Amino acid sequence: ESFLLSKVSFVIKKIRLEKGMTQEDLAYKSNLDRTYISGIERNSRNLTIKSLELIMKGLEVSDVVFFEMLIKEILKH
Amino acid sequence: ESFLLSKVSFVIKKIRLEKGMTQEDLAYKSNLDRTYISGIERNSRNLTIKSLELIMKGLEVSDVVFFEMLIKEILK
Amino acid sequence: ESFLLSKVSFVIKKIRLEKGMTQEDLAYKSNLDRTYISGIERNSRNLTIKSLELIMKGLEVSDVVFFEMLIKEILK
Amino acid sequence: ESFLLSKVSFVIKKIRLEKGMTQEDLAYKSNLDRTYISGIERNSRNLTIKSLELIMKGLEVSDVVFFEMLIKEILKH
DNA sequence: ATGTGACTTATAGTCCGTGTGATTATAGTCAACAT
DNA sequence: ATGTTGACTATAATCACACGGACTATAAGTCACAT
Repeated sequence: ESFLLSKVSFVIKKIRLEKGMTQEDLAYKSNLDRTYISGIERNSRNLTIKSLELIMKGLEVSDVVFFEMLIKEILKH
Repeated sequence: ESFLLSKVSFVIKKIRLEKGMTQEDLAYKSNLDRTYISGIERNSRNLTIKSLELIMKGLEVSDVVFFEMLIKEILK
Repeated sequence: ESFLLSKVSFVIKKIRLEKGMTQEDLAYKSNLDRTYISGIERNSRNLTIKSLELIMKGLEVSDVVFFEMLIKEILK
Repeated sequence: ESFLLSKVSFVIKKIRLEKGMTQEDLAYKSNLDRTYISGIERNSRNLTIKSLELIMKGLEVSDVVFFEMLIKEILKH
């Protein structure tokens, strides 16, 4: 599938667990379905920037902070 | 509209220019539609990550450079 | 404790008595433990439907007759 | 498995739909797990009088009218 | 060249439900001794 | 006869998650016509 997606997928989960959230909490605060949060983490779904933005707000994290961890995950071995 | 969306778009336009590309050529290079691109640059589109990825390929810019730039752009 | 659970227990005891049964006999007839039965009637047990069902069979009473009674008891 | 159980589980669903509720509303209002409401209807499951009571409160229905519909369902052919 | 508009078609995102391993609270069942 | 106190062990009930189908909103991709 897509390189960037699974990275975006990975980072959303990583943060979520770092903050001791559950998918239920997250989909809560992101005002998306818990099915969608699952869908994203599970099968790296192809979300929209707007949806990503909602998730960032849900993770109680900033644009910047997210993208900084995104860059880190991309760079890894 | 969205704050992020506008700066993604701004960034896309910034890079296209710093490189000296036309929209026509960014569309060709990324195998997407020119009106599609025009839309994004006037910020009338809400890309998916996949699309963004194709535009990065077209701009010939790695994900990292794009995001390094987007961050800087984000901080006024 | 619970209102319903109390009325259920009361009903179980009521029917046992109008039939002149002992607890010992109610437990023999439904193959459950006598201390188990005791416990319900002193309202110290929160039984499951399955258990309730075994007790009805031990009381020789249909589900319907039981609930008809349970409703009436519920209404003071 | 159990005669009465599938009757109880049938009636919980009947009411739930009659009141235009979804499972996960009822799971909230009944102050029980999401998956328990499913599990009760889905298969049958052997609930407790206390849990049944919670569900009745959740269906926004009285002990009495629940049991009245229970009786009616038992009596069917 | 770029910017519209408007018009399909793919798919992102929603909504309601099923099914499941793992853990925790508690009912199910049965001792010993009471009265 | 019934009551009560511990117990052990089955299972009710919880919690975090995956997975599917069907439906709705909207992004993806392509026309025509501006400039």
